[PDB]
This record gives sequence, structure tokens and C-alpha cells, in this order.
Amino acid sequence: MKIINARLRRQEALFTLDLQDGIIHRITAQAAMQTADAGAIDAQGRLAIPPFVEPHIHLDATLTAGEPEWNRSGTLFEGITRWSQRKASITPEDTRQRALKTIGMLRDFGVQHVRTHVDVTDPSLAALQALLAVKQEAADLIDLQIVAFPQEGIESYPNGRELMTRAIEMGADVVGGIPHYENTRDKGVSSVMFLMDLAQRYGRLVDVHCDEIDDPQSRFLEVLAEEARVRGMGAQVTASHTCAMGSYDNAYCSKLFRLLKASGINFISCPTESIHLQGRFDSWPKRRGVTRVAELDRAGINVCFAQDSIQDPWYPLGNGNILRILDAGLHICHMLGYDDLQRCLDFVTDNSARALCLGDNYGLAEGRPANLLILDAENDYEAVRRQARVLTSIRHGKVILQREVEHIRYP
Amino acid sequence: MKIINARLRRQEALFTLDLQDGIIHRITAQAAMQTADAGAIDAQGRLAIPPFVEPHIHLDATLTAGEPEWNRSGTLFEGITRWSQRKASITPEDTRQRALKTIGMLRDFGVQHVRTHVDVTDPSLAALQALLAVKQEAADLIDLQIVAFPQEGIESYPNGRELMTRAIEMGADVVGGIPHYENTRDKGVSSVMFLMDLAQRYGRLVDVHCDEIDDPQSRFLEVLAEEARVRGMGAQVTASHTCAMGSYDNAYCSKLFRLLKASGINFISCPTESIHLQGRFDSWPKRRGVTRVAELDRAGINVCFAQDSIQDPWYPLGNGNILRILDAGLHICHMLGYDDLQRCLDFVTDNSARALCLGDNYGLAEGRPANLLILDAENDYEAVRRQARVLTSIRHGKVILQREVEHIRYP
Ligand SMILES: Cc1c[nH]c(=O)nc1N
Ligand SMILES: Cc1c[nH]c(=O)nc1N
Ligand SMILES: [Fe+2]
Ligand SMILES: [Fe+2]
Repeated sequence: MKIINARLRRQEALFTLDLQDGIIHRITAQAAMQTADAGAIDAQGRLAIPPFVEPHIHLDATLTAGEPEWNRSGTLFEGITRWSQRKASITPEDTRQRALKTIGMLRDFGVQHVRTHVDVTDPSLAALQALLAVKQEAADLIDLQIVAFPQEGIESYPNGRELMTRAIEMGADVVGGIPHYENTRDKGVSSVMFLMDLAQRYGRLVDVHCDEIDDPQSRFLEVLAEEARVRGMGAQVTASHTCAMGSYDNAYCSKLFRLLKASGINFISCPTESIHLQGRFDSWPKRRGVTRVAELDRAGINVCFAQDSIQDPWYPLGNGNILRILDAGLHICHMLGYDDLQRCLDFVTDNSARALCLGDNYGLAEGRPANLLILDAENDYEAVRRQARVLTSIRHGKVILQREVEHIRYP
Repeated sequence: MKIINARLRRQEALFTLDLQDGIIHRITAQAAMQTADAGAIDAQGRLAIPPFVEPHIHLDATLTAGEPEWNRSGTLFEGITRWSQRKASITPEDTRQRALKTIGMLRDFGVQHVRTHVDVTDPSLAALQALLAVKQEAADLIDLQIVAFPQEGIESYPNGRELMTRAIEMGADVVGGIPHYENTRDKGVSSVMFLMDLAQRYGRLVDVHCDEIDDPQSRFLEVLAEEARVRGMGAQVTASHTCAMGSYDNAYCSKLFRLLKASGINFISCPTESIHLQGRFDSWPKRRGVTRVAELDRAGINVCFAQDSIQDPWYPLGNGNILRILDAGLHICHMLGYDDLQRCLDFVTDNSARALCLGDNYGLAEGRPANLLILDAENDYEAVRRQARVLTSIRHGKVILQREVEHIRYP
């Protein structure tokens, strides 16, 4: 399959892309806009990019908003209470159906890489079972990673350590955690030591719900980053929801950044979720409660954006569109500068792929898998400004989605 | 013309709407979904609403971002400096071209009512001249209101009072202001006394850039509300950008609400703009900087959302889509409760029409103008969750915009 007249990110030239046997066989710069060629796909000057990534979503809880009742306070903690109620009626078939629907939404919006957290503080491990199967069933659409996420705590929930271990043995690819939610500070610390030992013993990645709270003294991030640094596993470690960093003492935070850089760990921010769940315990002025995304990125630390929730006990909205999240993130994090906008797609493509350790299985380079999108925009700035539609999604060299270009009629 | 199978807001039944001679002739509930009729428009269960309203935009400055240089700090004050530079090359024809392009964007997204601020601290009054003409030229698409907006101050800019007066005499429908930007507190107060006297002398509406600053002592809102209350002109007065209220002392703000309610004035919030321009003088934690929208609404005070800028010296993004702004507002203002979501379109339709004093020239009621939209969603919640496309826009009984329903193919 051939694509002509395609823009690539942050370049002025038009390119032809040759796809063959499921891989990118050739990328060639063109002298100028070319007339059509033997039923090649004409990008018509539109941007070709690698697929969008959703590096952090909770597929087990998706589409369960209001069951059996609503999160009235809009807080993390009531969300957990409501989820606990919902868990009493989780079945594998229920989970499968909701997960597949939400995966469909993500596919519709160009996402081909997904990392889902699954609550393993559930003695049935029903959702985990369903999602491990879904990983195989939906492989034609996405590459799914699964995180063993101990929602109610490792040290603070009955048999939490056994459940984490069992989840990993069952085949979860990533070790999760929630140290800020453990019952005492010391148990928060021991939970991080445990989960890092677990990941090392079974050779898994790590992605931890780190400090998802507005408390300036929630500092489990330092424990996680130090373990990653000492163990030499930074590239394999992600800190999600470091919301407390947005409230840290500034002298401490400056000192902390030295460790963060040295550790090599990744960061995920969920700006629509955090703007909703954070700042709930302030009056006025009301803090944003989002981590220091612009500052991490300027420091050379890999950070990216994620949806987190779609219609679940924590967040009543969501539609699968990562460009909406990008927009939110750029506004809330004060990243609407000219230079920011020219490369903003980094935060929902390249940087996210790095967090998921996709390596050579991601990116528009010869020899890599033929997974790519054609976006209805010519550069990063226009993509976010217009919320550009995904016109074509190609996966393993085949078109799996085709949208018509929007046409408006006037009198 | 006839529309069948239409939902109306916050109602379960389907409705047929009969439009004749530019007005709504009849609205009738149906027993159920009906098969198509004699060239009737089939809403197919989609929502019919009165048009979106853009109650606060700066059309004189639209599409000038980066000219002659960029707002690097992303602040209100640097924006004013950049605009001051751009004013040196403003012409009526330049203004007309940019304004008409942005009006086209608003039309594409179902806006039929627009209130634009125009900077009248410009001895040429060039943009105002162009926009008064545009008001007539674009009448086929929108009903435009023009605010005489003294960007560089009434008391603090050469001949500011003369310029305000001349702008009103030229035909600006609304008197503007910027008391928080006046050089001293006493001049901020005198500016409000002057602009209210001006509005009364000429019988005009009022819409003031009130306290667009994170300073908890910026309290010109109380002066404006008191003048409106005393003069009995509450309904004709709007306070835009009361960002400082998001930082007020809470005891003061409680006392203040008593006056705000009694005064009857309207409020406009610009959440995407304020999240960008506000919080810039904090470090961490970083305030949201948006007025107390949910609290105003709960108190029975009319409040609504607006875009403010499209690609201008203050804000680099913008596409005309008020639903994007609604989404932002609901998130930043903590209004994602179930009750909130079921009526959220209030903030971009009914409430905004009230701010603009549209009266019986707005709304789906028999006898009123046949101005309405068909949205690709069945209720308020779905409209914001899906960012529903405007499928049809009808103005004065005629279709002025038609979109085809998005169709995705899966090969
Ligand atoms: C969605 C979600 C679930 N659970 C949690 O601890 N945090 C979240 N953001
Ligand atoms: C856009 C804009 C222009 N001028 C101003 O004073 N405030 C604004 N938000
Ligand atoms: Fe999460
Ligand atoms: Fe404004």
C-alpha cells in the first residue's frame, strides 16, 4: 500500500510512504505535491503520524457511572467507595462487554496502544480474567498492556500481597500500586518496596498511582524514583497521577527533580480527570491540582497525557478522544506557547510510546510495523486547534478505519 | 418547513416543529417515532435547540496572533502590549476580513447570536467602523451586538471618555469598561460611575471586563453591581471576567452575593481563556483563576460561558466551537454532577440569551423567530460528552447550514 502527499511531524516536505508485508518498507521525500498514482492513498497534504496511545485508562471500571449510585462529591475517595459497591456485581462477561465497547471508542479515535489498570483488590480477579482474554480478542484493533492495580491498597487490603502476586502470575504485564492510599505513611513506603521487588522478581514493568492527592506531604514519588534508580529500572517505571507535585514545597521540588532526572522514570498526567477530582478540598482560591508537566518536560523528563476514565465511578464523561485530553492538558499546564504548540503531539504519541516501552514497535521509520494514522490537519498546532478527525487508521498494513472528510453545505 | 422526531431539552417526548414565514408556527408532541413525511426534516431522535450564543468575543483582534510578535508570557498584560503593537497596522478592510472569517467559524458551529467587544482606545476607531458595517453585512448569519470596550482604560488613556462617547454615538449597542486596569483604585471607581452614566444617558446595555486579575482586592464588581441596583438596570448589565472572585476572601464573598443577587446583573465566564491567562503569577499550588460559576448559578444568578478569543494576542487557539468551551467550564468549575450535566446547555444557550437581553427573539416557542439547530445528540449530557456536531442550522425559517452525519467505515 502506498500513501502520497503526506506531511510528517515538524517537517515542511511532503512524503510518500510505502507499506509492504505489514511493515513500513520505504519513506521518500517528494519534490512537491503529486497527482494521484495507481490507487495510492492521497493524503492531500495531511499529516501522517504513528497511532495515538492511551497509556492510562481503567477498562475494568469503564461505562459503570451511576451503578449502583453516583459519585456526588466528585472526589477520588467517594469514587473508590462507589467502585467497591459496583465490584459486588462484576462478572467476566459484564467486564468484557464494557471493555470492548470502550476499546471501540478508542479505535474510532486512532488509538492502537493501550495500557489499562485493573483492580486486583478483588478476590475473584474477575475483571483481570476478562481483560487478559480481551487482550487476545481485541489484538486486531489494539496492543493492550495490563497493570495489576491494587485499588484498595497492598498493605491495607486483606491478602493484598497475594493478590498482586497472583495477578502477575496470571499474566498482567505491569505492576501497579497506590502508596498514597495506604493506611499509614510507613505502609505506603513498604508497599513501594514490595511492588518493586515483585516487578524485579517477575521481570515486569511498573506503573504506580503515585500521589493522587492534594496533600503537599504526599511524597511517595521520591521512594519510587529512588528504587527505580538503585535497581537500574527507570525506563521500565512510570509514575501516574503525581498530583501532589502540583502542591509541593518549591525548594523540595527543585531538589526532587535531580532524583527524577537521574532515575529515568516516566510520568503520566490525566488533566481532565485531575481538574475534576482535585481541588475538591480547597475553598477559594482553588488549586488546579495537576502535576508539573511543563517543568518535567523542560527538565528532559518524559511526560505524557492520558484519559484515565470513560464514564466510570470517578468521571462521568469521556469519549475515547485523546486530542480532547491534549487540549485540556495544554491549557491547565500553561503550555500554550508557540514552541509548545509546534510539538504538542509528542504528549499523546511519542512520549506515551516511550512510557509503554514500545521501542521499535512504534514510530514512522522504515522496518517498523505499518501502524499509522492520517489526521485531517497539516501540523501539530492545527491538529489540536481543530481537534482534527482521524481520516484513516492503518494497522499491520491494513486499513481498519476510514472516515470521510467532513463536508458542510451552505445555501 | 417541518421537522419531525425531534427531542427538546430535558423532555422525554419526541416533537414535530412547524415553521412558517420565518417564525415557529407550532410545536406538537408525537406519540412515538414517526415514519418520514412530505419533505419534512427527520431529526431522527436528535435534539432541537435554539442557536448557540457567543456572548463575549473580541472580533477586532481575532486571527492576529503573532502579529507582529507573540505573547511569550501568556499573560493579560503582555497581551495588551502585543495588541497595542498590532493596532498600528489595523485598517477597516483588515478588520472586516478577519471578523468575517471568524464569524464563519461561529456559524459553522451553530452560533447565531454574538456580542463582540471592540477596542475604542484607538483614535481612528477603525475596527469599530468596520464592525458596525459587518453587523449589517453578516445579518444573514448572525445577530451581532457591539461593545465599546476601552482596552487601555477610560481614565488612564488620552481622551478616553470622548472615545467612549463617540463610540456610543456611532452606534455601539453596549457600554464596556475595564476598571481593574485603570491606573489607580479611585480611577477604577470613577470609570464605573462614568460608564453607567453613559449607558443611562444613551439607553444602552452594559458589559464590563470587571476584575480579570488574580488580585483578591480587585473589587470593582461591588461598585458595578451597586450602580446597577440603584439605577434599576440590573437586567441590562453584565460583568465579564470576574476572575478575582475566584480568589476573594470567603466571608467577603458571602456578603457580596447578597448584593449580586439583589442587583440582578448577569455574569459571563471564559474558562478556556482564564485557565490560560490566570494563575500566571502563582508558583505552586497554582490557582484556577476562574469565577465562582457553580455558586453563582446555585444562588439563582444568571451566568454563562464564552470563548473570548480566537487566535489573538491573548490566546493562540480557538475554532468557534462553544461546546469545547462548555466542556472546559464544567471541568474547571466542578460542575460535572449528574444534575449539572442534565441541564448544562443552559450555559451556552438560554443563559447567554438572557445576558444579551434577546427576550422573545430567542427560544423554541410558538410565535418566536424560526432560528434553531439540530444537534447530533439526544440530550444535554450526550451533547457535551460527544461534542455533538451541528447537523442543521436554521435561521429565519431557512436552512443556512447542513452537515452530513459522520459515517465511519471499517474495512
Ligand atoms: C480512575 C481512578 C480509579 N482509581 C484511582 O485510585 N484513581 C483514579 N484516577
Ligand atoms: C481577550 C481579551 C482582551 N483584552 C482584555 O482586557 N481581556 C481579554 N480577555
Ligand atoms: Fe488512574
Ligand atoms: Fe474579554
